[PDB]
Amino acid sequence: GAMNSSNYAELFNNDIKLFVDDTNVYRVTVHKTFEGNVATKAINGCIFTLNPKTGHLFLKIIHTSVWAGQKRLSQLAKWKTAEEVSALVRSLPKEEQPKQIIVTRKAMLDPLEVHMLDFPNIAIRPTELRLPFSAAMSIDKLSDVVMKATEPQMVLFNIYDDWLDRISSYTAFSRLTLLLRALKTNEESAKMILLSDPTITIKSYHLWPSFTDEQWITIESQMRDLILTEYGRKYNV
Amino acid sequence: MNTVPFTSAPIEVTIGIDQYSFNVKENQPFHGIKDIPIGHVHVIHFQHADNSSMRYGYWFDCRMGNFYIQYDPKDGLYKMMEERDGAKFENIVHNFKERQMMVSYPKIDEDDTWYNLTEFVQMDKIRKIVRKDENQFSYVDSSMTTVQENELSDPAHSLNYTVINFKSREAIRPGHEMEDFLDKSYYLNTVMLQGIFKNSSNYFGELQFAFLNAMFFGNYGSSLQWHAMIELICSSATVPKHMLDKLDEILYYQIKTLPEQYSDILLNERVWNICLYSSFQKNSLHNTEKIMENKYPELL
Ligand SMILES: ClCCn1ccnc1
Ligand SMILES: ClCCn1ccnc1
Repeated sequence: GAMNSSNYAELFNNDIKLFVDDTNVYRVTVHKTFEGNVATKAINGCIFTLNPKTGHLFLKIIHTSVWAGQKRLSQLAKWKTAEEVSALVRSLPKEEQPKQIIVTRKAMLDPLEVHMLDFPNIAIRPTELRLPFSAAMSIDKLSDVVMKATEPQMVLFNIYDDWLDRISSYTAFSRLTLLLRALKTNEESAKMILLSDPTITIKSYHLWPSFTDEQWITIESQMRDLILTEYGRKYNV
Repeated sequence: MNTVPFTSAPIEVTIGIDQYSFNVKENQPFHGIKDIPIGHVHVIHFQHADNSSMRYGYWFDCRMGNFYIQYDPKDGLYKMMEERDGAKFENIVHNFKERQMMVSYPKIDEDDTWYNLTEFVQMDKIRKIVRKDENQFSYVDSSMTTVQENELSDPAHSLNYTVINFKSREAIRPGHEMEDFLDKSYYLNTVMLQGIFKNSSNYFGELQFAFLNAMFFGNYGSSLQWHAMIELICSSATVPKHMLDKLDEILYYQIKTLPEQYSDILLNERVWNICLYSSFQKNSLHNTEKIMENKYPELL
């Protein structure tokens, strides 16, 4: 059924699973027209499909041309997400196909179930976790590839860099969700924390800086402080 | 006008005949029901006074044979049987008519209720949903499950309604996933009407039979089927106008006949609110919407 804090270690077992987050598929800027009405302008989006055990992220870039001449775009976006996830599964070798797909938003359940009818043994599940994957577009290298795209494109990433050489997938996922939650809560301060020290760089082949084990502890504490600081600012605590 | 002779009434029982009902006392001198209108299917149904468990009954058409009811004390139920000797059956019916041991089917002349509830119901189609080929009449009870319920357990005692499942490969053409899920017209018109039922009369007949089994026996799977067949039409953007107009009439008479105090268990809030207020056909069922809003405004 649904995925929550009781069954959290299930994310790191040996059954292949993917999270699908659709919050950045249909993105718009809202603006006034010459006549003083309001209109939207779409910008490129992306589907965020992540294996939490391995860090493998299938980033399908959604180019604004897919919306041209279409109606009810917020509805269509869910079905386009489901279509692209289904296509992604069919493209993967049988031994790489997931046994479960966990959607971060319950409105993706029916679209994905209908697109996956051909795969009755792949479970489509919601989650009670509040995951911060909307903040994926705060990772500079991901935002750059999405905005530069001139056509639909699939870009493949490892969102854990080389961390699994040193830490478990449970710890890597916890680090990722802490970083993304911080970027979602206060993007400018989070990036400041991650880049303040010029001597620690992001490799050409990586998304995040090359922190030592001890530096990651410091960084993670600064991220927790940021989240707490922002919570106090929000609620006047 | 036809007649169904009871050999006797050894156990106290409430007897239904179509939308009517009456109580018979233990060992009361009751020998059956006369003046049954020719031209319609009928249902004769039973609820025991000492055990309301298992409402049960028999669908029949007096044009297909001479039928009677005999209490079986081993299986503990009033059983329908066919009498093959026509001269004997006429003789038994006449004597009991002379001794005034029968109730008369109490049809008011103005009253088209039974026709309106059974317009599309045919005995031959009943006998394909309820499979017992050696009899010309069909037994139904409160506990019988449907083929669809069994897939989600004795197959010989099942209600073989047509399976409707909105999230199934039958309902959804590959490549038309969003289209077919949000607009069920394909599934209604190509798969169900052209493909399975052949015409709207057969579809409505099954819909009406499902409603009647839900109402008369409290058969839960029958209620599921009735609502699914309504929802399939209401959730289609393209429906022939004559089907929409006929559906409005069908549903109006069903809602009119439903006992008020069974509305909580016989009506699905989600389906009815969706059908009347959100669906493609939300403005096509004027008569049904009017009676629903006046009789069951709570549900809505
Ligand atoms: Cl190639 C980066 C790892 N990866 C992501 C999706 N498939 C493989
Ligand atoms: Cl009709 C032959 C069976 N029967 C019915 C009532 N009494 C006898």
